[PDB]
Amino acid sequence: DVGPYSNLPFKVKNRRVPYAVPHFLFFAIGMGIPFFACYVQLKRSGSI
Amino acid sequence: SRKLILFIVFLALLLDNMLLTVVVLLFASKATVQLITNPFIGLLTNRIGYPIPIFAGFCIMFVSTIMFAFSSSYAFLLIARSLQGIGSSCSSVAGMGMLASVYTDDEERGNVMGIALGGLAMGVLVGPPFGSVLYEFVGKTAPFLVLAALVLLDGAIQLFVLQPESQKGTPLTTLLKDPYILIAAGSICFANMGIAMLEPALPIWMMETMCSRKWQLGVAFLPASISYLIGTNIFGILAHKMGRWLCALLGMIIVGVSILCIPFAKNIYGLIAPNFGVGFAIGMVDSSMMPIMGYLVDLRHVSVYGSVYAIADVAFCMGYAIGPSAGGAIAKAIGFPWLMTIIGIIDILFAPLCFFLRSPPAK
Amino acid sequence: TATEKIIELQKFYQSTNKPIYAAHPRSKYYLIPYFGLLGVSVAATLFYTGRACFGIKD
Amino acid sequence: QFKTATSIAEVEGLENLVGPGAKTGTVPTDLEQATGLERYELLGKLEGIEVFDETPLEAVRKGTMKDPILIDSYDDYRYVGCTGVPADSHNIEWLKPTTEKNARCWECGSVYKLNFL
Amino acid sequence: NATVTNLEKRWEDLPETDQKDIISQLSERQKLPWKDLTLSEKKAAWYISFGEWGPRRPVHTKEDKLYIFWGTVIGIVISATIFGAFRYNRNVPKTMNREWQAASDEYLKSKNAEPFTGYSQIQS
Amino acid sequence: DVPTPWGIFFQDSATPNMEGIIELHNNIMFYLVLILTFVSYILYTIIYNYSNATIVHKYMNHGQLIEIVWTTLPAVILLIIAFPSFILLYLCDEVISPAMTIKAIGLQWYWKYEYSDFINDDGEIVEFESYVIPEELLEDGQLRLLDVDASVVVPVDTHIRFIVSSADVIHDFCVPALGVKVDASPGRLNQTSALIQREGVYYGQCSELCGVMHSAMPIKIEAVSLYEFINWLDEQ
Amino acid sequence: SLTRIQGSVKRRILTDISVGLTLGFGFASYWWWGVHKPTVAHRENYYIELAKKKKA
Amino acid sequence: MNYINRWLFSTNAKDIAVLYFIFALFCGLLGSIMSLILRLELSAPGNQILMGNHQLFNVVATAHAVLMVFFLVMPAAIGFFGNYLLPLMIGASDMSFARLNNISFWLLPPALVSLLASALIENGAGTGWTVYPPLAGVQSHSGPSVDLAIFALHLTSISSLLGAINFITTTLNMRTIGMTMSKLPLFVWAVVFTSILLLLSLPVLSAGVTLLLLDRNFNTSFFEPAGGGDPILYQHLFWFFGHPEVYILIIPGFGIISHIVSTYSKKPVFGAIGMVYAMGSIGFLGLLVWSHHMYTVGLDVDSRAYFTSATMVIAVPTGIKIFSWLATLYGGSIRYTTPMLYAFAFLFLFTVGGLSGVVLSNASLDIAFHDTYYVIGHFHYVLSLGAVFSLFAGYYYWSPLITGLYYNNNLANIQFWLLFIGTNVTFFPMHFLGLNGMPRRIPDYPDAFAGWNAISSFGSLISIISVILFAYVIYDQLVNGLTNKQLSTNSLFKNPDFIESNIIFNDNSIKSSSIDFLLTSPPLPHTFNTPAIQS
Amino acid sequence: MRIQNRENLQLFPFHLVTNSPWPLTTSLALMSLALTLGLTMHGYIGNHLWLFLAISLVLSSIFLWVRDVVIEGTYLGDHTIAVRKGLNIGFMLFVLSEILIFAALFWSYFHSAMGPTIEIGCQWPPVGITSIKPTELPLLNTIILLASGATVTWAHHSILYKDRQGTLVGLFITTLLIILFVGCQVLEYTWATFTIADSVFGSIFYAGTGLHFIHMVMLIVMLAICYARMYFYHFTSNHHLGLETTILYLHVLDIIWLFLYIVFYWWG
Amino acid sequence: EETYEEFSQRYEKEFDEAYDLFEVQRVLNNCFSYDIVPSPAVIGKALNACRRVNDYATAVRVFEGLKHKVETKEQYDAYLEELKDVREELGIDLKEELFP
Ligand code: HEA
Ligand SMILES: NCCc1c[nH]c2ccc(O)cc12
Ligand code: CUA
Ligand SMILES: [Cu+2]
Ligand SMILES: [Zn+2]
Repeated sequence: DVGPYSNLPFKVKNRRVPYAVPHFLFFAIGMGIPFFACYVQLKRSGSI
Repeated sequence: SRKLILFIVFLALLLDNMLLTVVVLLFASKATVQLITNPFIGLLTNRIGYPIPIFAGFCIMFVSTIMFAFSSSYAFLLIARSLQGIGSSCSSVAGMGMLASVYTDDEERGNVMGIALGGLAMGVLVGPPFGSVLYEFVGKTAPFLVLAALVLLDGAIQLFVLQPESQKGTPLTTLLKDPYILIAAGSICFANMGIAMLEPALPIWMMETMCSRKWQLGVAFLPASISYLIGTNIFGILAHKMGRWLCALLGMIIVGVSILCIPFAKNIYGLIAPNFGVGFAIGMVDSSMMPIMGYLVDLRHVSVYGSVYAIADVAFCMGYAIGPSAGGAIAKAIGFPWLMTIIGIIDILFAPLCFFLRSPPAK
Repeated sequence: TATEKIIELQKFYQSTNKPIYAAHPRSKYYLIPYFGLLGVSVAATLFYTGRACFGIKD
Repeated sequence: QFKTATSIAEVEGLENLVGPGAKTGTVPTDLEQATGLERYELLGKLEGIEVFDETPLEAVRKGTMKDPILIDSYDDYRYVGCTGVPADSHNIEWLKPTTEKNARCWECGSVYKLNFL
Repeated sequence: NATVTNLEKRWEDLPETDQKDIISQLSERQKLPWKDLTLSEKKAAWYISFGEWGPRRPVHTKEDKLYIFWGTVIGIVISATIFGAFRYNRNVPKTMNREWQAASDEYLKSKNAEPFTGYSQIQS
Repeated sequence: DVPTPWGIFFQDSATPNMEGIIELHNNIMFYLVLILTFVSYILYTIIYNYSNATIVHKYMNHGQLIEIVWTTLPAVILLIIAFPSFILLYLCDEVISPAMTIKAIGLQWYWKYEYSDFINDDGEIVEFESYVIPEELLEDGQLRLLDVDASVVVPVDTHIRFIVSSADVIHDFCVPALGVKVDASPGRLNQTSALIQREGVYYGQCSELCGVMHSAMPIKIEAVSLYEFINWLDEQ
Repeated sequence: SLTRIQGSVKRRILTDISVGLTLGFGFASYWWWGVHKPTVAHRENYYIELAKKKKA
Repeated sequence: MNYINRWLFSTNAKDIAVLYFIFALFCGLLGSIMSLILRLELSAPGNQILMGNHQLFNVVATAHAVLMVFFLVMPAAIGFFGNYLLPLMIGASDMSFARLNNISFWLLPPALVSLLASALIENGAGTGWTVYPPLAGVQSHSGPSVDLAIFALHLTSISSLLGAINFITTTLNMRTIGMTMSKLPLFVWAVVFTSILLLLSLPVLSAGVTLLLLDRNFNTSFFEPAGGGDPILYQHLFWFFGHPEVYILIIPGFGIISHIVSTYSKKPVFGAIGMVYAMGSIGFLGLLVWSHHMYTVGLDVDSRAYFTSATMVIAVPTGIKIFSWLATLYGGSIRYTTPMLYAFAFLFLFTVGGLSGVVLSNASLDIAFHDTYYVIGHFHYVLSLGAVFSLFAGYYYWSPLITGLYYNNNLANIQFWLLFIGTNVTFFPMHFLGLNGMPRRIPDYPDAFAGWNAISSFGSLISIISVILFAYVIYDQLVNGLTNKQLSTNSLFKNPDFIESNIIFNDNSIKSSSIDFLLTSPPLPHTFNTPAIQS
Repeated sequence: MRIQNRENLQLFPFHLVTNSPWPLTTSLALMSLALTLGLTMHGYIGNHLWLFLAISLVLSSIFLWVRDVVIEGTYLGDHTIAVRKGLNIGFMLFVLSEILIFAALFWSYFHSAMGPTIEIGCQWPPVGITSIKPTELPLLNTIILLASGATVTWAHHSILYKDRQGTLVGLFITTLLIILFVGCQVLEYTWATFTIADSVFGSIFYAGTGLHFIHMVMLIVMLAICYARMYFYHFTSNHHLGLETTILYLHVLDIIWLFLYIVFYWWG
Repeated sequence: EETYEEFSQRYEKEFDEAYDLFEVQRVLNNCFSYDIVPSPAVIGKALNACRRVNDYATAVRVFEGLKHKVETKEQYDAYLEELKDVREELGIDLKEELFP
């Protein structure tokens, strides 16, 4: 089944949920993790 | 200067093997001329002064190396080898003499001389050729030449621009009279002979049984090169504390043991370790015997130390002069393992002679 | 048979049609214990690295 | 798993490379225990045939369309590297001759053809 | 004449089976001695081989530099707006005032500071 | 001295060492600017002439003289630069007669100052501790995060030898105008020297990271005349 | 004649190396004679009034 | 079951590169956002976002350094571009040790959990990227946080060591029929040299860091001055690893650029053998100079001269390389595709970044520039503008050949200009701040340093918007990437020469000097069945 | 390449490994070990039975790797002249990496040896710290290690000349003569009067000596495996890559011990 | 290292043996890739080589390459005043006269 969509670990076409959702959640989680740590360590030392 | 003489001896040792290894009989001729010219330089050091023989060796190296590169004629190559030998003796003898001169204290001499004598391995590792056939080969030595000049700028600026009673004594016959003086020299010879006998012949045997290509032949000797520097640097310190005579005896012992262990190996992996042992033992003996000779001459003679180092240089260069080809000639009748066996047994038998230097005789 | 089953095993390990780490009838012993204990080890390090973020000690 | 081969003429696969067994009480040899692509090499090296060749491509003559350089391959294509007729003049160029076309080497002009085996 | 006249405006829209026909009709017509070829044939022979179609189009057209320029401007305006919004709502300490950065000047002038290029703490 | 709002260059110097540093920096920037202009001009030429060029020179690939020259020229540049650096390194130091000794211990988040001389028979060595004035307590016109309650005082035109050590962690004693930057290790004594040529106030800050209150441990030096020094010392 | 051209890239190489070095010295000899020396003169002249005032 | 046996229990060397890429994207996003968090607090004087907590500022700095030296550049430059491109270029089926490649990948996801958990279980690990002992002891940092950040530098070290062994062994005995070890392309030489540096430099870091761990939790007194120890020892044992690392990050970049400059300027590289010798010299001189990181600790006056002499000497090989790049670019034809723009930007930015190193190699001047944003401005030009640009160029160069899907030219150009502008506005004013005397690692500054710090918090918001646009560019590459090869002739690997007709060009389209661009659109899982031949 | 039916066998002499689950499992085991060890030393766990389980899982993973590495060479027969050379090169490159860690400890010893701090009296091994006499059990270990190094060469020459009883005896004697080294050096940690935390001498003496202990336990395990795999007829007279890999390791360990005896015991 | 009179012999003999269009374009591609402009004899052989293989665009693009290789305009006018018999005998028309 060699082809141009076959070497990637994820499915891109003929998919129930459109690919934009998995693509956006990846970057959202990646760019939102570092704010969670700051929130956690700010709420632990009294300051807001 | 102290730092200046350290740098000078380091570069003097470094350039010699750089010139030596590059290749486009001759070795024997150069070593023979080096043996012959040495006592004349030793005599010259007394009257002319130390810096002149050091300065001469540099121009001698330049003329010899130019002959090698620009000349393919046999006669010019022979002249280059002869001047290489003669000149080196100037550089080595004067460098060792003044290195002892500035470094007066007994303890510091060992560490300084170990740092200095580590330069021989650096020379062989740095360039198998130096200034070899293709232009990019002077695209490697160019960075290091700049560093050498730049450090010499430090030395010169310290001595010249800003802040950093000779005695006629010890005639050469008087030097030869001391048997104590002789002992170290003799050992020094033995070790040199051993590596030397090994150099031509070992590759030849490998060709016979190992079934190894030329790259294995070249790479066999790298562990010895690393071992020499490691052992010299460590035991230049350790010799004073543990007793210099004990270090000499032990090092001769490991020389013999490694020489016996070498033949039995039938694979390169067995070949690797004995080379390291040989390197450590030879570095041990060299670092042990070099400083001790000046101490001996100071205790039992006046402090004019030039010829003693001439005798030392004779001991080092006589082995490379004769013995490399002789070891191979002995082979093919004595065979591969018997030569190393006899060398190691000779080393073991000769080892107990180091005991006499343990307590310096009263004088 | 004799001490040389080296030849017989060879015909077994070729075309066994099952991965070479689970083809022998003894593979079970090595792996029913091992896989199971790794799960316990991995589930016992994630219960304490979340129980440490909340400040609960032992 | 089947009959054991005696030279590299009766080896039709991986089924003719098992061999007999050593006897109890002796260190076995390479000719009594060797199974896969190792015994194949061992059999090849005992009669003079090199199973795994290491001969770089021919660099004697150039190649035209009427008489091209023939390159053997068990596939429909093969990767070829060209450096010239005296063998180090042209810089390295890579070509893919196949069974429907010939490579031509934009610089020097040699033509390569694919021979199916 | 109609087939070859004005290939510069129609040629790229034709399929790949009507292209080989023109190439094959310009091959059995070029073998004849030249000067027997019409001008349109010469122009078409030049255009088919060395012309600004297919793999000789430019990397950038005249309408692409405008797109890139106005994209960069739009990407910079967003950053300017966000930094302004994060800039208005600041914690301004008591030292950042013009009436305070004048008294520091008197102190720094009583003890001569920066006799060379200059001293001044005023940035409002 | 004090930092200035839109700074671009060094602060005004008050020691010969800092003058030497400025001269050496301006001597190196010469050759660096020359090299940068060369490379930029070549890139401009390549963009201007050889953009979508019809002729490609695919046989100019070896060179033999130009490779000698881009290997030898940087070497001479390096040697020219290295000469003055070595002179400045070996020459400038406390060659003769240090005239005053100050021990500056760096505790966790404040400094402790001892004046090694000026000792009576009972051990009354003049000593004090320098803190940082918080923002809520600043007076009218005092600099924030740079003003200390007790300031080091020294005479002008006298060698000052600072001996630096530490008691908790690795600190750094720095005063940019005087050209002093030495470390404060937990188990060793370091030493630096300075000569001040004019009277004024000089501010500095710590360098090596030490924890929470790294951004507040300022250093402040005044250079008063000899008479004001005697008056100040006859009160402490 | 006019139909025999032999070497033209070498001359361009020489002219490009001979313009990128003059420009460099022009841009670096302005660093050391317009931005460095005047500062040194100004500093020295400031130090040679502060001793006259002390002398008085 | 086919899924697990092909993406979890993996043996193919080209299927670990894609996992490496997907991991590096995540670990770079984390680091860039941590940089944004730091750069918003240094915007105007006071305590703005992080309310008053000076811990949780050093934590962010340490995490930003660790996540983005050890988790982005190394995995992307050795994990993605090594494992995928070295076997194709030299002609090998796979790596010699496949299972070691699989473990070298899989040790990373465990190593990220340790670093993330070292920032949530207590006050954190605010020790700096360089963990000096007496601050990273038990008196200041008392918890399982420095300990867990030490364990993330052990697993990464194991992965790097195993990859280095695999590369050196695969390039020594696993080549094609007529490839001697002087016909190798430059990229393979770069990978080999960086692997040698990795072998000789990592054990020292392992020893130093484990000694620190033992001192913390077993009271062994290696670096405690009350039992006979010196903290300075740690510094030695760190920087022997410290300086080789900065070359391990840059040597893989250089080779990449060579390929680009040899493709879009249709000319072979000027003095390839000179290039290989120069990389050898740069690698070798990078082990003999480690103490220019510590001039203010109180070294001797004779060792300073050696370290100022031995640091300047590296200029000669790098200068040779820059000049050879200009020479190879000179006579040829230049076509401004998106890899070539990054190639041009690298040549100027790296030169500007490295010219500042010569000003810091001197011992006399380093009394004014140590622990200051001059050093930060120095190394971000050579790290952010030298290595990240190379990674972006390599992506834009080999992405079509791996995925088979093309990308939009205009959006890529927009991203390039945005990142250029942002990185130049963010890292240049640090030079002025450094010369005027602003120290490192401080959350709050005096009021003098306000103005420039308002300009440098403006470039971060341009660079991050460039990153978001890069995300969209990947999205539009994956979807509708098959129809994107006809928008611009950027898709062509090499345009037709002057006298080559288009008809002849279409039959013979690819002319290359390496195997990479002869392979199929996604290279086949088993790509070499019959061996390749050279002459 | 013109042998008759050549397409029925592979055209290149390299090993395409099958899919294996051991990398991921070893990664998980190390992850669990790291987290558990980082937590247990600061509270948060209490019980110590999780660390030991993690260590055991790591070791079991390595052993199950080696099972496949032996099956792929003695039963399937995928080890040609190329793959063997690659394995040897890799082992050398791993051994070099172990060697350059002892260099760090030696440099740590020489940095404190020359330049002792003011806090300790300026003297090596300081007052109140009695060193270990080098005319004692430290001298048995040198003799036993040299005898062991000499006894394994008789085992490699008894396989080349086709002797079975004559290779088992040598390997057994070598194992039983390295266990004696380990035992002597494990009854020497109980007859010393200076601990890890008494000075910098006692923190580095043990660091260098301690690493040697583990590297010798590895040798004991390897020699036992070599005996067990020879008793079951796995080794041919010209294809034996376990014996060479275990012989190159023993010699390096002996060379290292002769430096740990010259710099740690005599000098002081 | 080659002289002008060896270059202008090597490339004439090479143009006298091109047998397809690929070969004529190949030899023409690396003739205009040196530091020496081809002499009028070499271009004269090239035009005949194009006439045997039966291609017209190559014969017109040869004269367009000279406009870019030559440094100035007097040299370009000098070339066209010597290759005037060949153009009017074979039938080649310049690009400036076609306006394609
Ligand atoms: C990865 C990028 C990178 C690279 C490649 C290098 C390599 C070099 N680095 Fe390294 N460096 C870092 C990033 C990098 N560094 C980092 C991050 C640190 C530590 C920061 C920290 O600890 O906080 C560091 C450490 C560090 C320091 C310590 C500064 C301090 O005291 O804190 C210094 C200077 O002292 C320095 C300078 C150099 C130099 C001169 C090079 C040379 O390799 C560069 C040479 C380049 C040129 C010379 C270009 C030549 C161009 C030509 C046209 C030749 C012309 C010839 C001449 C100029 C004469 N680096
Ligand atoms: N005394 C020099 C012994 C020696 C040891 N290693 C060497 C290498 C090369 C050489 O020429 C000599 C040596
Ligand atoms: Cu505390 Cu700095
Ligand atoms: Cu550095
Ligand atoms: Zn060719």
